[PDB]
Amino acid sequence: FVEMVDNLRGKSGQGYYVEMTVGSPPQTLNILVDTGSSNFAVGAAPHPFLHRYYQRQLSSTYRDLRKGVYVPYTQGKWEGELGTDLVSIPHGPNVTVRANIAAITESDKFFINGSNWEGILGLAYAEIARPDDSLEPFFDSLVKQTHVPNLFSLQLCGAGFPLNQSEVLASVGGSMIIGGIDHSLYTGSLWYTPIRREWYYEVIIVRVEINGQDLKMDCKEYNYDKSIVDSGTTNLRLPKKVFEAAVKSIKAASSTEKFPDGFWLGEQLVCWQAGTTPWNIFPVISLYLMGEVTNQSFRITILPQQYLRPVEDVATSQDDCYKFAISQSSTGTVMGAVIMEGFYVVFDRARKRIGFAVSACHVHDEFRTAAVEGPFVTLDMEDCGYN
Ligand SMILES: COc1ccc(-c2nsc(C)c2C(=O)NC(=N)NCc2cc(Cl)c(N)c(Cl)c2)cc1
Repeated sequence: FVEMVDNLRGKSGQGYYVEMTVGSPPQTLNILVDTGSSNFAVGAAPHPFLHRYYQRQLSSTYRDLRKGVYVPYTQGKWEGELGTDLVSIPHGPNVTVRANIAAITESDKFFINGSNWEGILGLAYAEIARPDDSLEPFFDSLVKQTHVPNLFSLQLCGAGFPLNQSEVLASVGGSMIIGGIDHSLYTGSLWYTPIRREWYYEVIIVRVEINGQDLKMDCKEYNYDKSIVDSGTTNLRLPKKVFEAAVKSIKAASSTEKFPDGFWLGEQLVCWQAGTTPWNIFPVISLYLMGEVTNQSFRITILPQQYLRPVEDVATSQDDCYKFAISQSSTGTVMGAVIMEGFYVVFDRARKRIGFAVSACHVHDEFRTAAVEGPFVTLDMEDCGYN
């Protein structure tokens, strides 16, 4: 799948995007890859943060669905006008499909300054598409209209250090393989967790460790009210109760150095003299996921190189600075970009499962590596799910 290798650009904090064209003649747009929503939507009107937008009046193949759509979130929102048009992915499978497009006409805190994407590709299932599950998501259209296998896989590559405007534009941000698995993007084995329900990409976490120490919470808490793999979220987001126990435990493990409470709230950055980030003082985090074989689980291990997100210093000095990329969630566990950066992630929609393997581009040190390991004999995993 050489054509699709290196087709992504971007970073954790502003999202990873892929190049796409919409309309006739093809209008090129950069589109945020998002496994946590289900709408294909693009800027269709001038905006302070958009360099280009979809111009329906200039597409001969544009079709107006004569229907509005409103898509709100906690952090931002957009509203637009539904329609269909021809879509291709230049560095994807060699195909053109007719798919639904939401032409965005108003937005609040959706388009991020300097992110370089002009639209969003919701890769989740119909159930959570707006306005209703009737609006066929892009990937479903793709599978129906072509011979592309019902499968895609993501390696998001964090740099491990800040990237300026010029550098993020020039760097490879990773790969989205549409229709397959590329073996060069990972090392070791692929372990699969079942997709519990086809709405978000929902999984079940059965156990959490901080430096091997069991958080010893009741299973159900880790997936209250859900647990999802979410491309378009920056942080690892943890439910209120899990977040507090996690932070208490990370604070204890890193006790030899003290940090402002604003750091632990994900607000304030911490800096160290160039090259002196004390990675070793921070614990690894292990998340155990339900396996495919009954009574069997496996674990994914992330390093502080994952949960500490590189941000450029306030006065741009030589210092290495980071934000704590774990936040409180009021709507379940979100395995965001920072987690996904550790792993090659296979969204096997055909076999209703999600694959994890150690990423060939994950940031580590010489003493410690990210890990995907198993199996473990775990019981009653089914009732860690919320209902
Ligand atoms: C910053 O604080 C946050 C607060 C809540 C949740 C969150 N909790 S659960 C779940 C499924 C989500 C989720 O929305 N994931 C996703 N890709 N949403 C779409 C989207 C992408 C962008 Cl780039 C923008 N600007 C906007 Cl507004 C929406 C995520 C982040």
